[PDB]
Amino acid sequence: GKGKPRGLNSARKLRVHRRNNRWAENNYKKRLLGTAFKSSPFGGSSHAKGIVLEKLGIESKQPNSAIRKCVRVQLIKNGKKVTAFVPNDGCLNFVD
Amino acid sequence: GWVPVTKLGRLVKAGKITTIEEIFLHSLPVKEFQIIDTLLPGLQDEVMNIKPVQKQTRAGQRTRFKAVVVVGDSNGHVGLGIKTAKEVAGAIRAGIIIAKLSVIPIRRGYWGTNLGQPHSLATKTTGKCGSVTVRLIPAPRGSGIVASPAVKKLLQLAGVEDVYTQSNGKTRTLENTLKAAFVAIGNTYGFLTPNLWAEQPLPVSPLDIYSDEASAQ
Amino acid sequence: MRAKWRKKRTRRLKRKRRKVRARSK
Amino acid sequence: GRVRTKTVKRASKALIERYYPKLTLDFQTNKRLCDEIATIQSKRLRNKIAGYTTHLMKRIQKGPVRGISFKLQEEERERKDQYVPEVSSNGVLNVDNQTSDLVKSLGLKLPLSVI
Amino acid sequence: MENDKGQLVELYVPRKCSATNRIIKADDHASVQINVAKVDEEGRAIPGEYVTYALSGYVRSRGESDDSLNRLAQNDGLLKNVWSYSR
Amino acid sequence: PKKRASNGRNKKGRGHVKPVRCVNCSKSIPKDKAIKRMAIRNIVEAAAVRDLSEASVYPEYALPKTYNKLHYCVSCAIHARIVRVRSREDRKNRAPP
Amino acid sequence: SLPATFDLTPEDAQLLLAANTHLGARNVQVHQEPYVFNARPDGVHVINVGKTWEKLVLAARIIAAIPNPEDVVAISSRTFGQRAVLKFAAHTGATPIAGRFTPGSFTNYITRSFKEPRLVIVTDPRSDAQAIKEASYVNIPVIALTDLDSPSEFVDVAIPCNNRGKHSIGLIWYLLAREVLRLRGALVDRTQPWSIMPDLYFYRDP
Amino acid sequence: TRSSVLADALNAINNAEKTGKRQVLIRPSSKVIIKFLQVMQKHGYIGEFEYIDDHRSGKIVVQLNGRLNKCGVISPRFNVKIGDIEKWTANLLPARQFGYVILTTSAGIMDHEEARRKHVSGKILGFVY
RNA sequence: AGGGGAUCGAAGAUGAUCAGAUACCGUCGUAGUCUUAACCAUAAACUAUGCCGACUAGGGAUCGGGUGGUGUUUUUUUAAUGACCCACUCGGCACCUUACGAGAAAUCAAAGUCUUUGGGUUCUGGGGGGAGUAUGGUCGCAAGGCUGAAACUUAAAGGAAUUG
Ligand SMILES: [Zn+2]
Repeated sequence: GKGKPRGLNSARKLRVHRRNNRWAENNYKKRLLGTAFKSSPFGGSSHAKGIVLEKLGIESKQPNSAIRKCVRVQLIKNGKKVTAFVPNDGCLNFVD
Repeated sequence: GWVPVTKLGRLVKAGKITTIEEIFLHSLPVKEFQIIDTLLPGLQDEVMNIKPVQKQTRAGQRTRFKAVVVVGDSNGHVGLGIKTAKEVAGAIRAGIIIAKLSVIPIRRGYWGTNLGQPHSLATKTTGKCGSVTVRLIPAPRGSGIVASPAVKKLLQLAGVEDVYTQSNGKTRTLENTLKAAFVAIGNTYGFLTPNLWAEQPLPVSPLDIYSDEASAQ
Repeated sequence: MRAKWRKKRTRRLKRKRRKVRARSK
Repeated sequence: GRVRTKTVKRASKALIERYYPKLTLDFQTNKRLCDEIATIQSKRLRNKIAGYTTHLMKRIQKGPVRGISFKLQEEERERKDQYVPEVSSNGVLNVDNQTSDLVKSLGLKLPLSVI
Repeated sequence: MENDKGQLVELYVPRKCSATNRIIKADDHASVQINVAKVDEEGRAIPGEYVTYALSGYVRSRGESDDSLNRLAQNDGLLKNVWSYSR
Repeated sequence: PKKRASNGRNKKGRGHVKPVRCVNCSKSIPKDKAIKRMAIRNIVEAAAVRDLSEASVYPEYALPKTYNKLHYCVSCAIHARIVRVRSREDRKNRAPP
Repeated sequence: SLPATFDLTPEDAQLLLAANTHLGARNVQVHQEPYVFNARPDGVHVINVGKTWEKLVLAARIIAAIPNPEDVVAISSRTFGQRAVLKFAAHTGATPIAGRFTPGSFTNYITRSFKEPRLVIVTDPRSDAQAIKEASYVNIPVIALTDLDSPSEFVDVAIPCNNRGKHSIGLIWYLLAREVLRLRGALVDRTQPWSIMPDLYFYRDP
Repeated sequence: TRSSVLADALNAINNAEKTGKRQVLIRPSSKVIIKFLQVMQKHGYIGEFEYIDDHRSGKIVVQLNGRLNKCGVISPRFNVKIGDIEKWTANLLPARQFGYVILTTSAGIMDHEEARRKHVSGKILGFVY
C-alpha cells in the first residue's frame, strides 16, 4: 500500500514524483523561478541604494493607530520607486 | 495521623508489605495515596504546567486551573497527575496526590554490553496520547537526555540517563506530551524480551498470604 | 458570494472578454 | 401542594423503623409520642412529621412499603422464607429423548422415559 | 537482566500470563490470578495449597478466559474431559 | 460531518431511484427518501357511523374504507409533525412506536 | 487428580435432569460450543450436564481456598436468584448483593456498600454486566452461572445451566453451596448426602 | 494478486500472535517460508511448523509459543552490503542485543549474526523480534 | 436538422403581498420536457472512502446458486413436483453489539494488521485569497471542456467536539 511505488526498479518514478511536487513547495518554486531577479524590487541583493524622492507619512493599520513617517525612494540600479519605512524616533527629521 | 481504609492500606500500615516492587509485581490497585507516602520516602515532585480552562456560563466566565504535575523518587518510579481546581494551590496539591496514586515502574536497560547499573532504556518504545507520539530510543553512556524540556525533566525524574527521543504531532500541548511519554515508560515493561523468556513459579499474592492481617477490625 | 453564482459571474465575464478580444482583430 | 419534604419524610420513615410497636394509628397519640420521643424544634414541623407518620402507618397496616422494614417485618419475612414444601417421583424421570441419549452416553442408571 | 559481574538488576521480574505467556503489566487492572484448591484424599481441600494461574486482561476481555482455564486445568489435571484439543 | 450513517435515507447499492412528489408541497424528493405513511380510514367516521347505520338500508351491510399511500418531503414532514427532531443517541432507532 | 469419589453421582444427575438444567438457549455463542452437547430438534440445545458438574466442582475448588471465606461476594439481580443467594450467603460467608448493585461498590472506597472481595459469583452475566465491569476495574476473578447465549466477556470460569428456569438457577446455587461446604467446610463423608433441600433455594411466588 | 507469499505468511503470523492465537494456518508455502520459519525456530521465536503437503503448493501450521513480538518483511529485497547491515539493524530493530535481521545470502537464508560471522551479505529479507 | 408537441415550464406577460418585490404565492405561456440522426463531456457524476490480494470478532436477517433431512402443506390416496422449514455452504447489497485496534474527534470490521513504520500499483494535496483567474496550447458548431501561472496581499483560513 502506502500509495507510492515500492518495486526495486521504480527509482525513475520516485525521482519524477519528487521533481513534480517540489513545485508545489513554496520556497523552492521561488528559488528556481528566480523571482529575486526577474521581478523583485531589489535585484535579489541584501541591500540597495536609493535617492529620496518624497516623504510620506502613512497611517498604520487597525487596530493600531499612528503615522509611520517613511520615505518614498527610487532605486539607483533598477528604477523601481519603492517606499522605505524609517527607523527609530526622529530619523525622518534626519532624512531630507 | 493517617489511618488505612482498604485491605492493601491495612497491610502497608502494618508493615507486612514494604515494596512497590511487590505491589506492581502483583498489579495491586493503589487506592490510597498514603501507602506510597510510606513506601517511597524521598519522593520529589515537579509541577510541569498551570493553565486556565474556562467554561462560558449564563452571565460570567467560570475559570478554573488545570495543573499537570509529575512525581518520582529518582530511581525507576514515576507518576503523573492532572487536576482541575478553582485555585492553583489546591490544584497542585490534588495533582500531587493523583500523581502519587499513578506512580508506575520503569525498566532501565543497556545500550550494549552490561556494565555497572543500567543507564538507558531497554528497547525503543513509543506512546501516543491523542496525536502526540513520543518515541524513546536507547543511547550510549555519556549521551545524556536529549528531549524537550518537559519530557527531559520527566525522564530525569524517572532516572533514565541516556535516551534519544523522537517526537511527532502537536507536541505543544504539554498535557498530551507528558501523557504520551508516560504511556511510553509503561510500555517499557510492556515489552517482552529474550531475557524474560524464562519461567517463574507465579508468586502467591500477599493479600492471600496475610489475609488475616487483611480482614476488618 | 455563493460559489455557483460567482462561477456564473466569471462565466459572463469570460464571454465578454472573448467578445472584446475578438472585436480587436 | 402539600408535598412534604425530605426532612419530614426521612424522619418519619426512621421513627417508624425504630418505634413501630409503640407508635399507634391515631394522629393525636402519634403526635404526643413524637413530642416526648423526639428533639424537634417546632410544633409545626412536629405536626407535619406526625401526620406523615400516621399516613405511613395506615399504608403499612394495609401492606408492605418499598422503603422501610421493622424488626417485626424482618421476623415474619425470615419465617416466610424458611418455609419449605416436599421437594421436586411419579415413577421414572420425565420426558427426555436427546438428553436421554446424553445420559446413556454419560453412563448413568437414571430411571427415565421417552418423549 | 544481569550486569557485567553476573549480578541481577531490573528491580523486579514481571509475572507472565498463563494463557498466552505475555507480560502482565503493573497497570493491567484486568489481570486476574485464579488459585484453585489442591484436594487431598476424601475431599477436605487442604488449606494453604494453591495450583496458581495468572490470566491476563487481554484474554479475559476478549472473552477466552474460560477457554484458557479449561485448557490449563485439564493440562494440570484439574479436570477430566471438559476441553477438547481439536474443536 | 456526517449526521447520519445511512446518508439521510437508504440507497446502498442502486445509484439512482425514481423520485415521487410530496403531497403537501409537491416537491420532487427521491423515493428512498420521502417519509411514507399509510392512511387507512373509514369514509364515515364514528362521528357519523351510528348516524349512517340508523338511516341506512341493507341492514348491517359493511363499511368501506379509504386507503392512501402518502409520500412526504422532509420539510413538510417535520412541519406537519409526522416526524420530529430526535436526540443524537435516539436518531439510531428505527422501530416504529 | 480429583479422586473417583467426585464423579457426576447419578443421584445428583437425577436432580439436574429433573430440575431441567440440561436445556440451553437456541443461540450458541461459539465461545460455548464446547459446553453444548447436542442440538435438540425443534430448536433447543442440550447442555452437557457432565461438563456442568465438572465445572461446578472446579468453581467450588476456587470458592474454597479463600482464607477469610466471608470475602467471597455473590451478586444476583434477577428475581429467581435472590433467595438462592440469600441462603447461599447464610451458609458460607459469601456477602450477598441481592437486588441492585449500587455501582462503584468495588471502587469508591468511601461508599457504605464498599466491599473489597477477592472473588465474585454472578447469576446472570448479561444483567449483572455492571458488577462484571467493576470487577474488571479492580482486578477480581469471576465465577458465573452463564447461559449459552451469555456474554463471555470479562468472565472467568463459567457454569452453563439455564438462566431461564427457577429450578435450574436455585438448584445450581444449592449444589455449589454443598460442594464448597464439602470441600473442607464441615460436611465430612462426601458419600453421605445433605439434608438441606433445594426448595430452600427456590423462590416462591410468593 | 498474490505478490509476496512470504510477506503474506509473516503478516498472517503477526496477526495470529497479536490476536493471541497459539497456531496459524499459512497458505501457500514456499522454500523461503520454510527457511524463514527455520531461522525463527532456531532462535526460539516459534515452536513447531507442520507442512501439510497437498499437491498444489502446500500449507503450513505453525504452533507458536508467544514470545514473538513482531515479525515482518522488508520489501523490496534491497541489496545490503556488509557495511550497511549495521544501518539496517539500527533502523528496524529495538535494541542492539536482541532481535534479528534476516538476509538472503548466497550461503542460504540466515540471520544477521550468522551473516556477520560467515562474512557474507546480499538481499535483505525481513526481521524478527 | 426532422418528427411530435398531452402535461409541467426557464424567458416573458399579469394578479396580489411589500417601503420596494425585477422573487416566494396565483392565472397564462415561448424554448424545453418525448423520439430519430449527430454533438457536447461536466454534476454534492458521493460510499465526499482508487483497483488487486492476505489475515484479524462475534450475531441475526435477506437475494442468487448448491448439498442433506424414514421434515410441512399440497395433487387425489399422497410418490413426483412446486412452495415452506431445519443444518450447512459459495458470491452478493447491507445490517446489530463490542473496541481487540485506528483516529483530532465525529466515528470505522474497514478509515484495522502505521514509530513494534515496507504486499503490488495508479492519480492527487503542500496556509488562505488572487484563482480554476490571465495567457498560450488543444478539442467543440457554440455554450464550453482539458491544461494552467504569476504580480500582489494576508495570520490566519479550516475540521471535530464541549460550555454558553
Ligand atoms: Zn413536501
